Amino acid sequence: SSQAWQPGVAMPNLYKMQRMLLEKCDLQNYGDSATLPKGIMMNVAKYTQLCQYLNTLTLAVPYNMRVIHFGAGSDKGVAPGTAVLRQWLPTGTLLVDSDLNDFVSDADSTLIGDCATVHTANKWDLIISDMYDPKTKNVTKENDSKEGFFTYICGFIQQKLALGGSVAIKITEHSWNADLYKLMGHFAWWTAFVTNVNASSSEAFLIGCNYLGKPREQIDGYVMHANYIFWRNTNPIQLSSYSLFDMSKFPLKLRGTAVMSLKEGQINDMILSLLSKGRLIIRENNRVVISSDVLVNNEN
Amino acid sequence: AFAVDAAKAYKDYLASGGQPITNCVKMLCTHTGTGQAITVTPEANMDQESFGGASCCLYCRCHIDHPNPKGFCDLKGKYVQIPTTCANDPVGFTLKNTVCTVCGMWKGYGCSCDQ
Ligand SMILES: C[S@@+](CC[C@H](N)C(=O)[O-])C[C@H]1O[C@@H](n2cnc3c(N)ncnc32)[C@H](O)[C@@H]1O
Ligand SMILES: Cn1c(=O)c2c(ncn2C)n(C)c1=O
Ligand SMILES: [Cl-]
Ligand SMILES: [Zn+2]
Ligand SMILES: [Zn+2]
Repeated sequence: SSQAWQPGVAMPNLYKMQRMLLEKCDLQNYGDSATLPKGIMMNVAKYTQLCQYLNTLTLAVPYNMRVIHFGAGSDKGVAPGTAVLRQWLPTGTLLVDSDLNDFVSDADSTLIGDCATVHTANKWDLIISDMYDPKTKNVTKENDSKEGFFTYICGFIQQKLALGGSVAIKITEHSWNADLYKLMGHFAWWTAFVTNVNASSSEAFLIGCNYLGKPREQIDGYVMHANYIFWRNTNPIQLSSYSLFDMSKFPLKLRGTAVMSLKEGQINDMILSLLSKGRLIIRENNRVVISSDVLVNNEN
Repeated sequence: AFAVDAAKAYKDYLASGGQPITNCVKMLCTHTGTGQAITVTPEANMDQESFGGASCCLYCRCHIDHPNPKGFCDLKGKYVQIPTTCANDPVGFTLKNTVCTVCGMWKGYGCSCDQ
């Protein structure tokens, strides 16, 4: 109803609490397309609505903030999603992006290769992934938890997401991973968010808000994905571009959230409380250094 | 010494009736900004569209060296404001035109420093 003026729809808590079996996703409005503002690309609209939704959460936004964006390339050879993130993020935010295939970017640095080749010395305050392989969408085959770049992402979050940081990871009916849902239980809060411009797709962004580095909650990811699909199957979402027309409050507010370096033994329940509120980031504040492993071959 | 003249090839291509480079990344914004040419966030006014800078740069888009001697790019990582009447060819626009060093507007599309 009133959802049409939101940037999208977040999975209601009651669906998260169910124990559904996985079914096929059947969307009422499947194949319908939203009318986008003149000249505006789908992925600009989609990222704008994601960022508009992220504004309503308790993101930590420190000075010297660091954001990494996987799956940032497009078949057009540009990076629309990166351009939206850099618009949204406070000026000066360090933004790194990456994709399997070459593209031109507004990011401060871009790594081209399989995400599994990417390494960073530093931790990050926000990780965004739009990684997706359309080959996963096989409606004739059983829909099992996928590995591939999802395996990388789970490990990358546990190793390089600062405590207090957040993630938004694109999934679909067939592009999903059970450990990633389980890891959502390691954040203070989580949801699956559907953009209103793409409401007729099984796509969602799995958002983890304020990382705690340990389980607040034990989540069975197979069941949780079945719960997500059940939600999608029983709650048609009206396609809407309405929120794209109000950009007055779009920029993410630079909260200057505190950054502290702390050892695991120093993280007490008062620290955890601050992390949970978007009021603390734990990491060092040294140089951001990245690399991509390159496989060398001589075919002569 | 030989160097490819990409700016000339594109200007010649356009005058020849070639179709302008597409998929320049247009941003959503209020269109109540300053109207300056190249900014760190979208600054289109009601007469302009804002675009991601990299996608409007001929050298970025064609995968060729920038004419800056250090290979710096003026647009990448910034946003470029394009007159709505020229927004069909942002790359041509940024190539052919010049930013006033004083006021930051496009010479002839916002710069009033000569009046
Ligand atoms: C839907 S698209 C990204 C669209 C882009 N975000 C935009 O803003 O327009 C999916 C991307 O995920 C990338 N990617 C997919 N699988 C990957 C993998 N194993 N490793 C690295 N990148 C991958 C694809 O090359 C592809 O560009
Ligand atoms: C989400 N979704 C659908 O909703 C759908 C479909 N085929 C029919 N419908 C309804 N496919 C392939 C699909 O992915
Ligand atoms: Cl730690
Ligand atoms: Zn350039
Ligand atoms: Zn001037």
